[PDB]
Amino acid sequence: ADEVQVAVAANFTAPIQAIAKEFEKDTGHRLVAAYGATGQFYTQIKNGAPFQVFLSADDSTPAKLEQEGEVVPGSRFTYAIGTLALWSPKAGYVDAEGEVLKSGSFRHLSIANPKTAPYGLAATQAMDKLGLAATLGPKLVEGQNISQAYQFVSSGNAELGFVALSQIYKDGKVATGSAWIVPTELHDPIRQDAVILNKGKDNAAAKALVDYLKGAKAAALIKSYGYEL
Ligand SMILES: [N+]
Repeated sequence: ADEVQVAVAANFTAPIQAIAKEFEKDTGHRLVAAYGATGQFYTQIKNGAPFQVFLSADDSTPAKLEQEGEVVPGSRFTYAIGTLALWSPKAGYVDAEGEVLKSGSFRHLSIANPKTAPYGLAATQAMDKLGLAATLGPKLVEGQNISQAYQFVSSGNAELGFVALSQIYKDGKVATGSAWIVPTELHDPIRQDAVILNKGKDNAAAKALVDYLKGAKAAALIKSYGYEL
């Protein structure tokens, strides 16, 4: 039973580690994961990489690799859908329906740059749908990615941030601080897509992993880590 080398967006580290234990216990395939930012794997796969499967934190980068013939054509699918959360490390700062955001009664709001970060785009889409973009604009602090957006609500001076639910979840619930989980109607789906790389075209272990991700056991872990299927 061969191993499968997988490139995993760091957003998805904890779930793939849990999936890997079950995947190996149930199939004998050993899962060898590298973790990093989506763009780091994009540059590597373009330049030549050993992976047979790539789990992106977006859907545009797998699609670009397909357009470039660098991964198996037709292999792209959505393995997880991210969830956007309004979060503070302060207990009880964020009320259950997010009225703290909707009032505008706060000093700074941390977000990711929408041009490059899917969880940043979700935030700006939600603010636009609520009519809050212009009046909250002066309070925004923008980071390059969702990791920076989350860190700033902790080590920087923002009381609120639009973060990935997966950043604040443990064991199926928000682990610390306080959050408002943004309804799906307020933004486009935060699709996280996977592809099989040219190297994995005829690799049974690659196909087994990708289909395992589409199964019921994987779905249950994925939900508990803060995603939708
Ligand atoms: N929706």
